[PDB]
Amino acid sequence: KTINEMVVKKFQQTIKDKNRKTTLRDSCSNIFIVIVGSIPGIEWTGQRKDELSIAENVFKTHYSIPSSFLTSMTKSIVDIL
Amino acid sequence: KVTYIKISFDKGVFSCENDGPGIPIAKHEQASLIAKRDVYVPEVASCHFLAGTNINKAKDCIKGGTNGVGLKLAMVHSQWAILTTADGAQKYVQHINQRLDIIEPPTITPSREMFTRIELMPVYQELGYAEPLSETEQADLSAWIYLRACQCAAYVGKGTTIYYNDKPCRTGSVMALAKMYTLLSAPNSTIHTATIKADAKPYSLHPLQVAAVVSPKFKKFEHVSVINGVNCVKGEHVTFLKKTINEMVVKKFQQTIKDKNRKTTLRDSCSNIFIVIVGSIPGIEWTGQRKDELSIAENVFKTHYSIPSSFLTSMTKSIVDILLQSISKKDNHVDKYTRARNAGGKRAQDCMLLAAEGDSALSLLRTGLTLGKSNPSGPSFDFCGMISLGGVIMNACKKVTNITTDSGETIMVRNEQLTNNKVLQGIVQVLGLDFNCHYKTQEERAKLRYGCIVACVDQDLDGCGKILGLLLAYFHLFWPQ
Amino acid sequence: AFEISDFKEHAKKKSMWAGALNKVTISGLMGVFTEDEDLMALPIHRDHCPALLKIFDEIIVNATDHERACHNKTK
DNA sequence: TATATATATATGTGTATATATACACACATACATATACA
DNA sequence: TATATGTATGTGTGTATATATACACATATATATATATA
Repeated sequence: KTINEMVVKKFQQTIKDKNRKTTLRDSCSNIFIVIVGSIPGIEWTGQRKDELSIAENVFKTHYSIPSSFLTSMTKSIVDIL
Repeated sequence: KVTYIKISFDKGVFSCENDGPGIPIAKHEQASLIAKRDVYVPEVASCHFLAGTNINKAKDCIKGGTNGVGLKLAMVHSQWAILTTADGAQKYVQHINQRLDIIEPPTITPSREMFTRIELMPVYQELGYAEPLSETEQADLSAWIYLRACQCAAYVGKGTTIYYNDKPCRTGSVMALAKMYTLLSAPNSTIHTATIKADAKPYSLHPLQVAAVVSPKFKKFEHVSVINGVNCVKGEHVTFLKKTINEMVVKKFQQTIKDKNRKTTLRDSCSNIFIVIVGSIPGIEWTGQRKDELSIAENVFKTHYSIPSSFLTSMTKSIVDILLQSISKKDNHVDKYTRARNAGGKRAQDCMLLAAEGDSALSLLRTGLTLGKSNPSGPSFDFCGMISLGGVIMNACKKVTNITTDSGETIMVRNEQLTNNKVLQGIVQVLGLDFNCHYKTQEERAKLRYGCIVACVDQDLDGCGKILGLLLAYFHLFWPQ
Repeated sequence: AFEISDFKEHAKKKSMWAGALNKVTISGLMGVFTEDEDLMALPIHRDHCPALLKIFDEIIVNATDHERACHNKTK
């Protein structure tokens, strides 16, 4: 969602068409991400631990994605767009 | 048989009652040996983890239950609960309270009724909710349970009524479910239907019912699945349909496109699809107690099941239409239109639309509507617009067909050339007209954006006769009222 | 018939513990293959047993659990 | 906050081109919808 | 499985109706883009 919000902003900026509306699938279908680390207080949907359970706002309140990474990513994605 | 499943949700209390044979009202030997007291079967079924009739499931069994756990999960999250079950000779009432900590001895009477009822109050506060439930929590939970009941009503057999809060649940078919899910994104839409059958037992005993809608305003692929009664959200049955539809969509896209080079994948194929799949699949497994995801070899469907080709063809047709449309939608999204200040508002019916013939005519009309104090009794742009008729209007009387349907009515379907005329698209978008309306009542004649179309045309015989008669012929042929 | 099970027999019969107890199609199944001093993550387009992979996983996560538990400690 | 790019607009007198609609009718190309069947 | 059989498009002629676009040339102004300062 964070990458998508930035991608939509800069896509409407860079495009002089100024009307087209893209969503998360357009934003993200060219991305491969690895995320590694610890998150305190999570829960799972079963013993297998396929899916972690958490309130989305944990990240909205507490975490910030560095803007240099967001900018780099948005640049690559809009080039493809 | 089970002829009904009554579900209710009121003032926090949740209840569910069915009417087949009840749970055996009988002493459980091994459970009593363990408990060192008299334990009956419903107490095992409701209070003993890893216990039930599905510990040894058959490979052909299509019940969702398998673990002997679910009922005790309900009890453990209940402040109080009441299990009532009757087998035609006795009734059995047992109260199970304080998250399975207090298991009262049961009460057994004679009765000739036959049914099973679970009635309970969850621990809403322990689980994050208000006590009692707030207006929003109550409404959300009622809506969710109501949805689950509708899903049951599509999955359950045809002698079984599903009730929620005593009203019967409407949706006895996957088409009903599809319409329910798409009532807003895509009302009045086309529902592709298929019954996917298999040829070998046990699979041939369980056809999958499928309904799909295909819309350009669907942003991503989406499915609803009831499999073995479980509202699961992930499983290779979906992928079976996705891959089959995609292979056909790619074939016909390269056929229909004379570009012949572009390569589309499953996301392009399927992002405009909403599918409902309902039925039983023998021999599946899950990824946990929740049963969010079913587990199966993909080849089960490749070997045994076939999707009817009529459904595949219909689907591919709709999808390839959208594909080509999306390629050329950028050229659809420049007319000459000066919007009046009060077009489409509270005084929208006080307004005129001075449809002129070219651009020099609009120069005249814009000169005329701006005499601010040389014409104090004249009109101005507060209630007057302008638009160009583009030369000579197309006629619709030679470019339309009245086709006769089964019910005894001739519907008037247009041509693709008349549909794509840029001038008439402009005035339909400006005036806000609708083709399937008739505007007989004044409640319909106030849904427009202007009050009158006013043809400011030339007075020579060409402009006064020809294009004014063609404009009258257009409005007569589609909206004589 | 209503049956009472113990953990042992339950875990051998039931998929709720570790996933399916036979080979199924696992979406996204990957493995690491060595191609001349290069590690590549490649798809495994063959059905496998989720519970079988889970018994490796359970031990491995026990070990990484011990590692985190001890990382700010003396030993 | 600064020095520095590279693209961007408007004026008169010139050089070149593009495209939508009506109207009648003989003719050409595209199915497709059945009807015997097979 | 070939056959007709009734559907639907599709340019084309003269005399009409209403529009669209690229380029050259000088100079003053502009609005965002850019270093490196830090």
